[PDB]
Amino acid sequence: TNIDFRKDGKNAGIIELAALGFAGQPDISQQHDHIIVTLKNHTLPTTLQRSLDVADFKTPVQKVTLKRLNNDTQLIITTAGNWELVNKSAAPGYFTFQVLFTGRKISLDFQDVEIRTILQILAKESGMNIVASDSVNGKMTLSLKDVPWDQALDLVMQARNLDMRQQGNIVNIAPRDELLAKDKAFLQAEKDIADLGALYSQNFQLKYKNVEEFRSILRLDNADTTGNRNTLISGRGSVLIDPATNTLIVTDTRSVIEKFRKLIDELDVPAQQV
Amino acid sequence: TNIDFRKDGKNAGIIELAALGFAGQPDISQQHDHIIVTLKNHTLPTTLQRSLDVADFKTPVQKVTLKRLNNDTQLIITTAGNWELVNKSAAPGYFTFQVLFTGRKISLDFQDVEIRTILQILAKESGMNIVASDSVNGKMTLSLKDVPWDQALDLVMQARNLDMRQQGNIVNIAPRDELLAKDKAFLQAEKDIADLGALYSQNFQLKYKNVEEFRSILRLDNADTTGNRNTLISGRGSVLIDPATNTLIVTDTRSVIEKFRKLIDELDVPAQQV
Amino acid sequence: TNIDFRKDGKNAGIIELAALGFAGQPDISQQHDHIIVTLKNHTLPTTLQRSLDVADFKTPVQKVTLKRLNNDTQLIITTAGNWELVNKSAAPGYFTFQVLFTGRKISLDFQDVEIRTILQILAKESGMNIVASDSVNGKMTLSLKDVPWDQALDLVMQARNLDMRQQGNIVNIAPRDELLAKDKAFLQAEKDIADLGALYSQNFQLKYKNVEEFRSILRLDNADTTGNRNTLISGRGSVLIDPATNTLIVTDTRSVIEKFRKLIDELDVPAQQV
Amino acid sequence: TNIDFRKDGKNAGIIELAALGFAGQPDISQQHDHIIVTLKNHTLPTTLQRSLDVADFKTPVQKVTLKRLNNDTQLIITTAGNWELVNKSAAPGYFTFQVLFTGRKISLDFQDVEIRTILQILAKESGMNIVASDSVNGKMTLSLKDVPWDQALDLVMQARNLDMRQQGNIVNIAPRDELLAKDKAFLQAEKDIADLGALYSQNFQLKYKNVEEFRSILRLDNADTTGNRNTLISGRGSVLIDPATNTLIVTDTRSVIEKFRKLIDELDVPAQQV
Amino acid sequence: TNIDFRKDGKNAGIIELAALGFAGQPDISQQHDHIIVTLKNHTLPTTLQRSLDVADFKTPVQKVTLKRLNNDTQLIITTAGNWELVNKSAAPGYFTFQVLFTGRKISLDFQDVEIRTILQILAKESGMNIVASDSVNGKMTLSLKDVPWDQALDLVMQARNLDMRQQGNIVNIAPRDELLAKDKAFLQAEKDIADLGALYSQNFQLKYKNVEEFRSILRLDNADTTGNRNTLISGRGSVLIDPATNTLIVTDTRSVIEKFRKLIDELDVPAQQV
Amino acid sequence: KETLEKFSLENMRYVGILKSGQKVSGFIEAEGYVYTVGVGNYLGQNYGRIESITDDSIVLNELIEDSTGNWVSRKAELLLNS
Repeated sequence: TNIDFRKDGKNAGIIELAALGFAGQPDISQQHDHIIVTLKNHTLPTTLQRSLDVADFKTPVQKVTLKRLNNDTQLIITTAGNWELVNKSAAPGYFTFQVLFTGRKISLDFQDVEIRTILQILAKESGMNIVASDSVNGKMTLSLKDVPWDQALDLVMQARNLDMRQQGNIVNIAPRDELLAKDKAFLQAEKDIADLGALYSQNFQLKYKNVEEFRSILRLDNADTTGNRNTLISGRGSVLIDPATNTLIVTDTRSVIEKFRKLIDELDVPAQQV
Repeated sequence: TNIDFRKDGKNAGIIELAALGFAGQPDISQQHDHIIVTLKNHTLPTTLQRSLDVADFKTPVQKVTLKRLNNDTQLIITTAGNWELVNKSAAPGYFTFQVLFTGRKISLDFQDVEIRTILQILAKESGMNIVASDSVNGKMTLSLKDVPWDQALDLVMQARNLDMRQQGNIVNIAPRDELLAKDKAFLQAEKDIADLGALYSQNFQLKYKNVEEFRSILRLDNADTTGNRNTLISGRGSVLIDPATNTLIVTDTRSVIEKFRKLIDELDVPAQQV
Repeated sequence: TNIDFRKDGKNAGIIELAALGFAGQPDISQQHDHIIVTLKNHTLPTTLQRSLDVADFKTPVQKVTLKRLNNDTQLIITTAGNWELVNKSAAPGYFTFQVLFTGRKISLDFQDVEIRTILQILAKESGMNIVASDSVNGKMTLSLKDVPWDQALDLVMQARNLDMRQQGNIVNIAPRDELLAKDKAFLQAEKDIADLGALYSQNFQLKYKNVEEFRSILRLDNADTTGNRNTLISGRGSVLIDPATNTLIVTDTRSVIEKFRKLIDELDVPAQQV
Repeated sequence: TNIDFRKDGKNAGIIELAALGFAGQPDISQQHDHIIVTLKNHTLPTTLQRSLDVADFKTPVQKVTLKRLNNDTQLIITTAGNWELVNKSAAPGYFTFQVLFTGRKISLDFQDVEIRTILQILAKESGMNIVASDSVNGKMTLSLKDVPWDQALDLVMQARNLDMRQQGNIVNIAPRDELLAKDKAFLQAEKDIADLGALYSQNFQLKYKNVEEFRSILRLDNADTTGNRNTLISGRGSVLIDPATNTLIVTDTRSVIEKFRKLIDELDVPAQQV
Repeated sequence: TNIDFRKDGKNAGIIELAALGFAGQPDISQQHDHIIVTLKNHTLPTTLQRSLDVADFKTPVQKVTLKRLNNDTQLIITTAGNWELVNKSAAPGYFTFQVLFTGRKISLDFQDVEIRTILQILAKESGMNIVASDSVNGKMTLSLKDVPWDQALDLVMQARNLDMRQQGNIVNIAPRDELLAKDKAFLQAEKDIADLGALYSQNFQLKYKNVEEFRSILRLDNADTTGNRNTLISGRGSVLIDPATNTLIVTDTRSVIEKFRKLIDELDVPAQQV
Repeated sequence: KETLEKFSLENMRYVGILKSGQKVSGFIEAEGYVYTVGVGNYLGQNYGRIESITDDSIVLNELIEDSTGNWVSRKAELLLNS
């Protein structure tokens, strides 16, 4: 005896089970939570009750789980949302289970669409002119109702999406985001500790000197990439923002933020000696 | 019973399985994730369920895994991307599985090409005149769409590629990179701790003296190789860069950086006594 | 049953396997990674699945590995680069496997040649007049393309080779190298800790006195060997170099460096009392 | 069954193996690394697979190693350099294996010769007049090519040989060496810690008094043996050398060095009170 | 079965082996290192493979070692230097193995002779008039060539022999030696720690008072035995020596040295108050 | 032609490379004898003639007696044997 999983048709979760020594048919119990399959006189060994790991397979089947019963063989096929069960017997012994910040109010329903497209759609909605960087993120799914596009935008940003900066006529949205850049970086890092790390945001007060004066230097260090002149910069999502009350906010990796802070404070100190 | 792996044809992952004591044919289940092969009355011992380690073999087969079933022999052949399964029976017992900073917008698609070539291609694109050092790195694969070559370049650099310095008409790109030089060095080091180490970048403030004055000395120490006069230098990717606001940025191994810092600070101090 | 390894012909890796109780022939599976040999009804005991240690034997066979199968005997013969497999049956039971700083641009291809020769070749190339010490190192293999000889030289030095000093017309290259001298010394040392040790380089600042004045004394201590007058000296690769900005750089073993530092600082201090 | 080793002829490594219960002949596999001998139906017990320890026996056989095979008896006879294998059967059961500072440039090839002779040979070479002490060391083997005798001499010294002092016309070379004297002493010491110890060299600065004045006293303490007047002295290789810049260098055992330092510093201090 | 050792003839190492249940004769393998004796069908128990401890027995046989073989009985009789093996069969079962400071240059060859005699011989050689104390040591064996008697004397002293003091015409040599007196004392001491202890030598500086003035008192304390007037004294090898630069050197047991130091310093202090 | 006419082809293999800018040439050796070859050169024992080179491999074409018992060309690429 043994269990197996596979996808077919259109996002369908098939569960091919191997029944050696069976004649009739088991008891199929389609539940709202999982599935149940008992096989009288089919007691399988604990060395064959292995479970599946089909997680995030984009299927109605959460995960297959095999468990040996007293004298029979019980099967647990966790599912999700609305679905339908379909048993198929290609032969006497082989069993299968086909598991198949102020704007107009809008309802935002985007199913598995690129954020970039959602960005465009909103703009088309007469919601500003939004222009992203190039490779901001990926695709996301949100469904909202009765929400102004501006509000939905903020909610959208939080989901996994980007942060927004507005030039005024045109708005640039960038991947300057805590979670994605670092999350991926964490996985990339071999060390477990590295798995814990963070891009963080910090506010730098500038007492002595004007914030704008810093811009030239900050832009330069920020560009740890080639770029003649970019306010937004590479180094994988580091950003410096200038608030009105002459403070600088930096969002990025800790290393990059550290560098920026050192320079800012450093310049500020000589301004300080008055 | 036993499992085996081998490559043939054109980047194909073949899985030769030894079935001793079998007559008919097993149940081949081609899934979108992995493969499944059950052999009734072919229960193999746990001392023969060894798995393969064909990782980074440039094949559609991620890795072969053998597992003993209750009374049969289940096989798990993890795969990736689109592929096709092909079973071959050269005899009654032997089974086989043939698994077969401002520029024009451009889309950069480079499949397994040398960075150097990508460098040239961009230049040909009227994107500056880019000249690398000699042995900067290796080959890399990136695919981008709707991105200015300058932006793509930065993204390219981050992937594994180099950093860029521009003379103005011509740009020199060098392997001055944290990851490659050190990563290889880590592997080289026998000690596990050594596996953790780093080339790092640091910014040196120069209060008292002009940055350029340092250049002669820094160039000299940097050349721990023969070189009459090179701004970029050997010692495996150490570099000194001079920012406009008279600060020096050094990127390299910690040892080399330490040396450079000591000298810079040392010269600065006597300048300091005014 | 048992496995064996031996070299013959011209750098060929032969794998003589002892098959006692076999009639027909096993299944030879030549893979791009390793080899596979199954022997039905030849199940060997775990007390005979010993592996080989033919590492750095200058052969296509990385290392032989024997493993007992369920009912057969699987063999794993790791290989490298392009090779060919050849089975030979001298008798019904005995199996065998014959596994068979500015210069002109140059491409440097040296296959297993003495560094000294490479040194000469470059000089012949009109690349300076390079004269090594006598016993600088050994032989090395590098293959480069599109690199100026001066650059290649630096790369060559790093590989395992020496550092270079130039008189001006003639250049002397010496084994003053961190890795070789110490690496060998480490192996020589019985103590494990000793295995970790280092020749290191350090820069000595000379504030008070001129660097050249030190030369007489430093040369003397450096010569812990007989030598009427040598700038380079024995004591297995200790060297003192004088930079223009009156600093001394010493490269050598820690003990020797310590001695040199003590003297330099010592002389400097009395100069210091002004 | 059992293994044995013995030397005969002219530096030949014989391996007498006891085969009780054998008729035909085993499989002799002469490899470039070691030897292989399989005996079908001769499976020997692990209580007879003892190995040999013929290390430094001046033979082509590195060391004999016996290992019990599945059903046979495998033999591993590690070897070195070029050699020849010769099997001999004195009877049906008994197996045997007969394993059979500026000078003219010179090439120094000395095979197993006393250092003293090498010393003389060099002198004969018109390389100074070198006179050793009496019992400086022993015999050593070096082979060099294209090296001036003076350079080779330094290399020779390092190998295990002595250090040299030159009177000017005649040169005296003495066993004043870190390794030999102490190494032997270490072995002599019962305590394991004692095995780690050292003769070391240290430099004593003499600020206040002239170095020569010390000579009388230092010579006296150094002679912890009878000697009317010797610059070099007993106490098993202790030496005091006077550098030009009025510093004393002492090479010897730590105990002796400590004594010498105490006296030197002691005399220096009263000179110090000016 | 069992092994035995005994001496006979003239410094011969006999190895009487008990072979119960043997008919023919074993395989005698005379090696340059040890001996080998195999007895087919004579497998002895591990409870009879006891080894011998005939160390320092003044015989060619280093030590006998018995080891049980697979089905036979192997024997290991370590030897040294040139020797000859002789097997004797007094009966069918009993086996035996009869293992049978400026002077003229001189070569000193003394084989197992009293140091005292060597002392006399040298004197006879016109090497001073050497008179020892009475019970200086024992006998020693040295063989030197091409060494002046004065030098050989120093070497002789170091071997285990005494230190020398010269009156001028006549020289007195005494057992004032670190190793012998203490070594024996160590063995004498029951405590293991006591096994580690030492007679040591120390130098006492005498700033304030003349060294000779101390002599009376030092002689007295030194004589912890009856002695009207002796510069050398009892208390088992304690000695005080007066160097020219008014320092005292004392060689002896730590306890005695401590006493002497306390007195010397004590007298010096009152001299000190000037 | 050249000395190479005294060496066989069994002893001729890829022992090194040699380029300048982007011409990329292959360096072969026969019984110790070292001789390079680039786009359109001579090699082999009989009448060898190289046409093109490549990374870790070179495309040549010699001329040896065979398939009749008389000299006859024959192309073939070699894989860098390091």
